[PDB]
Amino acid sequence: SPQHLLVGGSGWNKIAIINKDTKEIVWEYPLEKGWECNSVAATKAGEILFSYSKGAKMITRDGRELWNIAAPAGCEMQTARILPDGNALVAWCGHPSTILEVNMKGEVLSKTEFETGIERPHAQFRQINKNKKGNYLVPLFATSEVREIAPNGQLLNSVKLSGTPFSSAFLDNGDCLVACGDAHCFVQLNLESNRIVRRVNANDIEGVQLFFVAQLFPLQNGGLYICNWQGHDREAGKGKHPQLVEIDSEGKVVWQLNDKVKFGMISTICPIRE
Ligand SMILES: [Cl-]
Repeated sequence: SPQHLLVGGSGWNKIAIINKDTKEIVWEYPLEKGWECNSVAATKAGEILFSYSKGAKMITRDGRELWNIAAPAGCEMQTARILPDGNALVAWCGHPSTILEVNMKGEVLSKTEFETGIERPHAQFRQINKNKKGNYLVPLFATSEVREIAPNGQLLNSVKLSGTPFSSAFLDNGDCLVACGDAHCFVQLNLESNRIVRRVNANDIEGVQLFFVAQLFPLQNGGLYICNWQGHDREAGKGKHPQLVEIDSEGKVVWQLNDKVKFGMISTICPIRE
């Protein structure tokens, strides 16, 4: 069947599922006043997990709520993913920053607290990830870094990047890609050395001006989805710059969503069964 894509983004008051082939929105779910969604994810079974700043929740495909976790006052729940083991990972910016692993019943499987030193929760992170050693990769806006945090909260490593790092995603070789937000680029980080292998910007790609480089989603075919979020550039609305691209392994845009009326601003994506 046609591929379907679960999407959401800051400044878009819906999450949606798009039929990739037709480019049609086939399902929406509303966000409330004050909510901000920078993370959506699907389970293999087709359930939908999202963060919304005031919390994170899991719903069925028909819209029934399974479970919800509220962020504490002034905190911002900005991470929400499904780990390879099938459990959910959610996290909130705050003091302390908090990561939870959660089962499909909404029970807490683990908890990690850490302090970033960054006063405004909004200036902390968006999408935290978990690496093969079981530590957490935390990209941070204010300080343009990625930190590696142990489950007890200990700082294990930092690398300095640029821009406003938004997310990380793993490649088959075990390296990761880090989306650098306002730097209009992403980088590849070597597993062993934790050093920058490659920096990719619009000059390395054919077919898209990169605005805020939000979630990156590696594909089995060597390709990549890039969420090209336009909320920081007043010039983006004057043009037809795609909200979402698929690039192939050579860096060419092979497919895109490009309709700022039809599609809201997208910062997060996950393939979904239907
Ligand atoms: Cl296209």
